[PDB]
Amino acid sequence: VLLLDVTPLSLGIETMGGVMTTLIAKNTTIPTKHSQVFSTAEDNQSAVTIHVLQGERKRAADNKSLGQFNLDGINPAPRGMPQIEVTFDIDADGILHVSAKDKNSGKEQKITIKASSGLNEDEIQKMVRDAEANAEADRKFEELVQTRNQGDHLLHSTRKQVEEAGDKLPADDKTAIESALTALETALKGEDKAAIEAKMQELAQVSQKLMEIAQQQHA
Amino acid sequence: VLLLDVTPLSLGIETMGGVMTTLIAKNTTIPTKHSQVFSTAEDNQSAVTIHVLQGERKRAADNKSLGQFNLDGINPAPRGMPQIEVTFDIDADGILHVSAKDKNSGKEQKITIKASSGLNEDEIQKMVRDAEANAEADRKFEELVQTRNQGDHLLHSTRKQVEEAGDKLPADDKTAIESALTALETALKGEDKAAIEAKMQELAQVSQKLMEIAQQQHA
Amino acid sequence: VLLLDVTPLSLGIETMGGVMTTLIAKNTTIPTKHSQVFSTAEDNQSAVTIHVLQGERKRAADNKSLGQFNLDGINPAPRGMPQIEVTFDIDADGILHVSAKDKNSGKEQKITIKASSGLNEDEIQKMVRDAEANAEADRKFEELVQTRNQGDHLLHSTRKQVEEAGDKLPADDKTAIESALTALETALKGEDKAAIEAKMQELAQVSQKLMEIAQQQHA
Amino acid sequence: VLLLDVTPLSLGIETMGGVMTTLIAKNTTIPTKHSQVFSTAEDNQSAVTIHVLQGERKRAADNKSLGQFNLDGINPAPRGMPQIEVTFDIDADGILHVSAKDKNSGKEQKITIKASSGLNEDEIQKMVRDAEANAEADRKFEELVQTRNQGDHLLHSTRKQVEEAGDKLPADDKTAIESALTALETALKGEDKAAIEAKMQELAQVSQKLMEIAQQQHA
Amino acid sequence: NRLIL
Amino acid sequence: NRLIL
Amino acid sequence: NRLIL
Amino acid sequence: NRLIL
Repeated sequence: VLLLDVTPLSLGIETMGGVMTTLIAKNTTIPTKHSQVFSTAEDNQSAVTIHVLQGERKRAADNKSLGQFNLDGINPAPRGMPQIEVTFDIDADGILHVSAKDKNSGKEQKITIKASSGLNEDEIQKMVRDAEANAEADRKFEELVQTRNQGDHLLHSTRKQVEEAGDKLPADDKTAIESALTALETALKGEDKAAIEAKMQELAQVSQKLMEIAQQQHA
Repeated sequence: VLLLDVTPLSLGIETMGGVMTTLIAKNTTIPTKHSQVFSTAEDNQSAVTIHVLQGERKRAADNKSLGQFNLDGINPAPRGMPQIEVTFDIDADGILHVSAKDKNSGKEQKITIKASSGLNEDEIQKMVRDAEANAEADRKFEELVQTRNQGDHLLHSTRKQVEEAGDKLPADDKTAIESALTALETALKGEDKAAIEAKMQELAQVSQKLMEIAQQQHA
Repeated sequence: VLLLDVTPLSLGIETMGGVMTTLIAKNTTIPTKHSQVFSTAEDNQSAVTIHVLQGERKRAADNKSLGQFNLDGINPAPRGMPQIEVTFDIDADGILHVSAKDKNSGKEQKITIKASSGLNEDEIQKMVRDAEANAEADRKFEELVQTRNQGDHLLHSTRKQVEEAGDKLPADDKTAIESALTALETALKGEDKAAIEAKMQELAQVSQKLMEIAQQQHA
Repeated sequence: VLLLDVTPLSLGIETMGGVMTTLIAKNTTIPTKHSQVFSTAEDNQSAVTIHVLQGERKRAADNKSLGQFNLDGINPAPRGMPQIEVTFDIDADGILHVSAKDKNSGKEQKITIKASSGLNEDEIQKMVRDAEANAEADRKFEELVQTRNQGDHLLHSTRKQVEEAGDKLPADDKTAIESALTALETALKGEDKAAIEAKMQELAQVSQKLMEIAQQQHA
Repeated sequence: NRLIL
Repeated sequence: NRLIL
Repeated sequence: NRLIL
Repeated sequence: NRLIL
């Protein structure tokens, strides 16, 4: 062949933290179909928003938005349990079909994005060199989102484990733990990675008895 | 400058699934220091093994092993709660210092890897073109490890939620759920992504009442 | 656009020394049209062979041969004077049209190479990593061809200047120069760059009077 | 090794047309030593200016100037005959030694450029993305310089061949040829590739009898 | 409405 | 003894 | 039959 | 003072 059809830019979706998660990498030959399974961010979440992105930046907002759609009717469940399979399918004609399917209900929604959508050749070149000019700032952004997500995991899981502990937890411990979750929740709203890390560390330092109870509960 | 000191290959650690997780990317200018926070894979895990890797392959075993060491004395806790901060620090002399610190105890262990370690120039070139020859097989490996890890999450969380449910869970539901966890556990020992996905889907289809109970419990 | 048509491999022609000279670089977006003007290697050359190549290697023989054709009817002239314009034109359908036009006569020949020709995706990947595995051996090959071509230039020009000099050239000088051209001609048939360089240097060392005569002749 | 010393940017010299000719490619591991042999642009040229450059742009002026020096004492000779060997040698300490040696005289001059010279890390990144933003404009520049150089070759060689022809050349032919060299000389001072090409073509169209004479003269 | 990995 | 992200 | 640059 | 290839 003298020619190939390739994706000039990565394609994916926005996930928690405002990050672009890639489903089809830059320079993949088409046709191609890739899938990954995602889940919900909150307890009792009834819907997910699939925000489709084109580009090479780690921040969703710095990539080109190809569309969005919602999948509703997710049944009540703890965060992280539902399985929402997202498939990106680019056919021989260069048309992108994005679908999200809830594997519990079998419910599905799609967006179709015609071959002409997204960034033109001048923006494509601008995008590739911006991703390169910014590899460092994007890395620091990725590390901050990762920290924030781990802190949100620690916040939520520790709250669930305080509740399952009930009176097994000594009152001194619960006071220390609860003041530290308040401090973590507050830090999570900011942009200071070391402050988040500091509040996570304080929670680990005051939660050793809680950790022991929760381990024993399922041991 | 007419010259730079750069890393010729990515450096990181082995994480769950046998995957290389990168701490310092290929062609980073040194000196440099990067950190990320990891956690335990099992309830009541008392130690972590830090296996240091050099290379560009997704499978840990396909990269060059620079050393390993253990951090012990992790206090009892549910999987995923402990915070084990791993820092990769390459100084002006090209020496790599890897440390793992448990943020609850403040306990730390290190490995030091002298500048001469790892792959020579001929293996470095071989590595970069092997990573390129294998971008596809490595992607499929990454997707399988991700599926297996999500299945292990579903297995473990669902078992914990059956226990917290106790008699709130109808007997028909518990029978369906328990047969499906057995099936998932078995599939997790294999290499067949679609079989794992199939057993995860069956669990989602039979767990809708359990999901509702667990959501309510903390609502 | 979600998609681009790009050339997966460089396209060009074989030039003197057995080297691939690129007309359209790897990853150029099509349609595209590029031209360059070439000339003859020998005095009184009446034809040129256009050998079309696909790939990234410096040696013509290590690339994929897409075809060849000849352009005849070049009128008698010293080497390097005729102007043979070679154009590579890839249209919207991925078809490559190669033409060679003699600008003196306006004579033209073409080859058309359908979009399906050349290397398949597996060979394309093999080619890109072979070019990478061999960047050094290809560089040394390029430097040898360059040396050999400069030696052939020196041989031919010096012979023409001995003839224009006639009796202006002292007999001692002509003996030294002629023995050195014989030695250069012989070295040109081999593969030893330093031997070619050695014979070129000997010619420069013995030709200083000839150089002065030839300069004066046109001064 | 955990580390390599590599060149972050190509290094070379300015050649005719204001182009950067690379002696040591970007990302070459040091120490390294490369040489190439260059020649003079004009008849009776007595000196060459070696202008040392760092960067990835095709126009010399768009790269970073590391220094310049002259080599004098080139003995009188037709353009393109002298052999001036230029060597770029970067030692274990990252110091660049550039030398130019005339192989006829054995005369040599050097410049030494300490490891700290040239572009800092911020300019290095700017350079690599500018070379990428401008791959097209740089290509067109390269093609123009190539055209201009071929036109200057045609101008100079044709003038030398008119002189060697003397009265063998019919008066009609010489009038046509001389008006066309004047037109080519003028076009060579501009920036219009197609105008240069047009004047070169007119010379080829009117020089067919001259070409035949010059071929016969050495046949 | 966010999704997680 | 594994680690997770 | 070769070509030169 | 230029150089050529």
